[PDB]
Amino acid sequence: EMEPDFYCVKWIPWKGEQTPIITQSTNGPAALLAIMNILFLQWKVKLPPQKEVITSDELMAHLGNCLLSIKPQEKSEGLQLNFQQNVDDAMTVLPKLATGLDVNVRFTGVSDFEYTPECSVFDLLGIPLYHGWLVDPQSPEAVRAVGKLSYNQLVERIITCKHSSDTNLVTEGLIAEQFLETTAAQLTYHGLCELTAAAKEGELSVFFRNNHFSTMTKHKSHLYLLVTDQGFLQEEQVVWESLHNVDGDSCFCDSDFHLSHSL
Amino acid sequence: MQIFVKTLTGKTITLEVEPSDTIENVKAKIQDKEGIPPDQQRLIFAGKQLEDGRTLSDYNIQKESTLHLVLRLR
Amino acid sequence: MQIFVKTLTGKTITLEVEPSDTIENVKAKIQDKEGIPPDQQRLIFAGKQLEDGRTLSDYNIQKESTLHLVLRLRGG
Ligand SMILES: [Cl-]
Ligand SMILES: [Cl-]
Ligand code: NA
Ligand code: NA
Ligand code: NA
Ligand code: NA
Repeated sequence: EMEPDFYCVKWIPWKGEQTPIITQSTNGPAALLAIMNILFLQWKVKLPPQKEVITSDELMAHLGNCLLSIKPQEKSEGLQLNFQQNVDDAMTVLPKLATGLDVNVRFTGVSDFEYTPECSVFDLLGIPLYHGWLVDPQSPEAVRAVGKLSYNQLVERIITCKHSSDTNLVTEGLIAEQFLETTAAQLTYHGLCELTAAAKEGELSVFFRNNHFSTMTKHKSHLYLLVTDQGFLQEEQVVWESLHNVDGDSCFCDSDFHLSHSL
Repeated sequence: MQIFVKTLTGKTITLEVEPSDTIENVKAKIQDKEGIPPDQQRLIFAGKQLEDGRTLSDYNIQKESTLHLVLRLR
Repeated sequence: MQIFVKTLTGKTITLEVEPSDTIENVKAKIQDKEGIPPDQQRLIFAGKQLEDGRTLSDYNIQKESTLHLVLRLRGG
């Protein structure tokens, strides 16, 4: 609970069954929890009924087992060297799930990230990884200044532009800079719209927004994020948080996506 | 700038803050408007807890954002 | 030797170092003053990311030079 290695387990009535989800007390394990909550919700990993507390070690061990059990799609005895490599490098980044997982978003599409071992953890498990940090087409300057650049590339580009003699580059630097300031919470309306259309009905996925990872789903054409903060541990009726705006003004719902209340 | 703080009862608290304000400051402002002691307050934005010692700016909390107020673990 | 580290927010960090110091050392100093983990730090100077195993001297970083600190996107 208070200890970093420990986490409070919340039991919820999910599709006819008492099902566990893991709550978060401190910043750092969001990625681990986002993945494990999917596995728990899918009933792929199962916990003793009325288990209350769970450790990083445990979560890691369950996750390790799941990853190493994945089979290649080609299912061919020959080759498959590329698959084993993926598995190895995913197992190497695994500890980072508990302490803070790095991602490098592309502002072009909801699924666009620089492909890294971090991303491969999600791929192997067949879990989509999404963001909504998309440059709006309506703004031509941002689309050209940002272009196909990743977050990592864009910040260096800004530094260069800041130092450049070429007044066109200076100008581009300032537009890119402006884009990062106004979209600092890492979700744009365009991105939210694009994500709502792209996500699949009933599918569980991981959503990276504002230096956080959430378990996301789509139900009746509407995006929802699993409520994990331990502040809501005792609130059985607060399971899913609606995702229909960028300013955080959400509606809470129960396990079955019905609006809840505490009054 | 203005932010909003929604409780679970449905009540909305309006606050005047600056990006440079710490989470502590914000909790103090909530203690000026409501009866609630800072140490009983736990603030969340976009599903993540806001830790004391960080600023609104640290969490990229811009004007007219909605935060969620719940009760503290410790 | 004294150097400066500018963030994108505009804030500047002063550091006390030696040409022989590794980039890893400098990142450790940045952790001591800001609490940013070394592995989340990317230091930029004269258009290139600074690699951990090289020294300030290797990059020709002399006194009162300004480095730029950018953070990796880490979701906690
Ligand atoms: Cl237990
Ligand atoms: Cl669909
Ligand atoms: Na927007
Ligand atoms: Na699914
Ligand atoms: Na509500
Ligand atoms: Na400068």
